[PDB]
Amino acid sequence: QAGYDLLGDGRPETLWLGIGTLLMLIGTFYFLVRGWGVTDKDAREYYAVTILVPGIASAAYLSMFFGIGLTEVTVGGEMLDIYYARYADWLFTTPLLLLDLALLAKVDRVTIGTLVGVDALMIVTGLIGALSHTAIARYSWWLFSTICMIVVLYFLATSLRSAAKERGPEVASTFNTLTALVLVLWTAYPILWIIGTEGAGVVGLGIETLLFMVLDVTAKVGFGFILLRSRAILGDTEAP
Ligand SMILES: *C/C=C(C)/C=C/C=C(C)/C=C/C1=C(C)CCCC1(C)C
Ligand SMILES: CCCCCCCCCCCCCCCC
Ligand SMILES: CCCCCCCCCCCCCCCC
Ligand SMILES: CCCCCCCCC
Ligand SMILES: CCCCCCCCC
Ligand SMILES: CCCCCCCCC
Ligand SMILES: CCCCCCCCC
Ligand SMILES: [Ca+2]
Ligand SMILES: [Cl-]
Ligand SMILES: [Cl-]
Ligand SMILES: [Cl-]
Ligand code: NA
Repeated sequence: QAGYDLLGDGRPETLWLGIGTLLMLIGTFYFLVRGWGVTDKDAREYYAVTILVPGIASAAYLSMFFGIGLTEVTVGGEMLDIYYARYADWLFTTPLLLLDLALLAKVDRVTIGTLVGVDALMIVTGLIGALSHTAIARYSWWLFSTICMIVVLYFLATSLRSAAKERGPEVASTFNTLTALVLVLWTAYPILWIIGTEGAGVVGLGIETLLFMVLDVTAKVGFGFILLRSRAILGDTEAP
């Protein structure tokens, strides 16, 4: 695969996992240090949620770097690598990101339950797809997971956006900037999966790991940077 076998264990993709580790740790430490001077009760909740997003990803990237949680899946005459930590990362961090958006929009706990329940189903079915042993199952679960993603994004774009609007310009501008980011970045994930090693196999694991790493850093550290610099996080929140 495209990269460089840093640890001398036959995995050129560790180059990208190492860089990803470093960027996630630096982002975590930046937000943490910026958080220590924050007193407002709402801002503290946003910081707490948001620090954990690159924080948990840091742990997942480090695990992947060292080869912890790596195994192979047999698909006919081919053995696909799967890093379990990647899915565990997304299972925890995607609800956290949605929770940030739901706090901005100030929506009810039933709406949040729906959003995060569909998000969890998306990640689980993606994992089932990655572990499946025939191409028909892989594409099927991928499609299922993708329809779940559209439902999440549809809710962000319609119901949560409408709610944020009622909260005035500071909140609605921040909500709309972040939602613009999410709609684009999150859609990139199923596209990479299907053209990469898990699907059609056009790109190999090296390029795939690199691109997931860029997406992950943008979706976590980039998102965090946009949110935490906004005056909107000082406004009232109601936790679920
Ligand atoms: C911290 C990283 C973020 C924001 C991760 C997002 C991940 C996804 C939107 C993943 C989506 C997938 C599908 C919709 C289908 C194939 C399986 C996944 C999990 C790659
Ligand atoms: C012989 C060693 C080869 C090393 C190749 C280094 C190329 C530069 C890597 C930069 C990766 C993109 C970072 C993306 C930032 C989010
Ligand atoms: C205003 C000072 C900025 C310092 C931020 C430090 C964080 C370093 C992590 C780099 C990751 C870049 C992600 C951005 C992608 C759009
Ligand atoms: C042989 C050592 C190569 C190390 C690659 C680091 C790339 C810079 C981020
Ligand atoms: C003080 C909080 C550190 C950042 C969260 C790390 C999470 C460990 C898995
Ligand atoms: C949660 C990060 C994992 C660190 C374990 C390192 C062990 C080296 C083989
Ligand atoms: C596939 C993304 C769902 C959003 C559709 C509505 C467009 C509003 C920006
Ligand atoms: Ca406040
Ligand atoms: Cl403050
Ligand atoms: Cl306060
Ligand atoms: Cl490759
Ligand atoms: Na290596």
